[PDB]
Amino acid sequence: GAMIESSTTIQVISAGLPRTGTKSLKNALEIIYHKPCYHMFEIIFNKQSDIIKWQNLIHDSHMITTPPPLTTKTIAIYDKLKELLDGYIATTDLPTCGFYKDLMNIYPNAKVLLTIRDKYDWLHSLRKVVLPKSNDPWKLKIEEGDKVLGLNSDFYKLTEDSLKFAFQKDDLNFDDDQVLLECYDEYNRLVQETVPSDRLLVLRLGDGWEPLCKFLNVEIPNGIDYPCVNSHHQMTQLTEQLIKYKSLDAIIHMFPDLI
Ligand SMILES: Nc1ncnc2c1ncn2[C@@H]1O[C@H](COP(=O)(O)O)[C@@H](OP(=O)(O)O)[C@H]1O
Ligand SMILES: O=[N+]([O-])c1cc(N[C@@H]2CCN(Cc3c[nH]c4ccccc34)C2)ccc1CO
Repeated sequence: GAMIESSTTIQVISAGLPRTGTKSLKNALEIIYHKPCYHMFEIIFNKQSDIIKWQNLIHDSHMITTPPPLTTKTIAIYDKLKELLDGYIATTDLPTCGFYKDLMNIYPNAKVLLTIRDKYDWLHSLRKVVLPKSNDPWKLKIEEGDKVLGLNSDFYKLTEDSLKFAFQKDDLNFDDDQVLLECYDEYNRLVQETVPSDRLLVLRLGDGWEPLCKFLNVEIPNGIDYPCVNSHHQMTQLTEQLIKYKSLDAIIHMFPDLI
């Protein structure tokens, strides 16, 4: 196809939860659009200064009134969210995914994605990487690797609070598998009931380029396979190598495309 000059604004809002292929999707959107896509890894590796900004936004989010019409308080919150996303062409992952409805209002010309997978595979992946049970010995290893990356209690608070915001819960028993599974199913159901279907594409892991590129009116990138990164096995290796070498820069060359 012809090359056209794309606007550097949010063009794709992905509502999928962590551990549903968000990093591969992030990489895929950056291959298509040649501009950055938001993701929790953007915060971890490029923009830890954003942690407090996302925390402030979640803290004030209860004041949003779903538009239309637009209230004064909502505009103030939307302005901060637009500021956080300046320079990006898409959003994925926590902490953005719980804001998908508000992002749809801020960027009316953006298309919406929902990545989904088997709920038990999701939970298993979540427990290995993002939300290990309190008494899981592996939690201590993740925390040791987190410290190497400069991630402290404020990051943990953002993870918890942005998950609670996505699930619309005032509090959450993070150690209760049944609660998480029910929140997952309810979240994915609500996305599909909220987003007009002409504006939504549901992607399952393994769908690859074709449905995505058709939805976005772009050509399939020539000779580039659809990304497959961020398996829990690979994250486990990253945690162990962070613990072994005690720096990211000692090992980053060992983790292409993930970092
Ligand atoms: N192209 C692809 N095909 C199949 N699974 C994929 C994939 N890209 C990512 N995944 C899976 O999506 C999960 C990562 O999602 P996220 O990037 O949102 O954290 C991992 O699951 P597992 O941990 O079960 O391996 C990863 O293996
Ligand atoms: O938030 N996400 O969705 C998320 C978190 C992380 N990385 C972090 C690794 C360490 N954190 C796990 C953890 C260890 N102790 C805790 C105590 C309380 C709460 C959590 C923890 C999460 C990586 C990716 C993602 C999405 O891409």
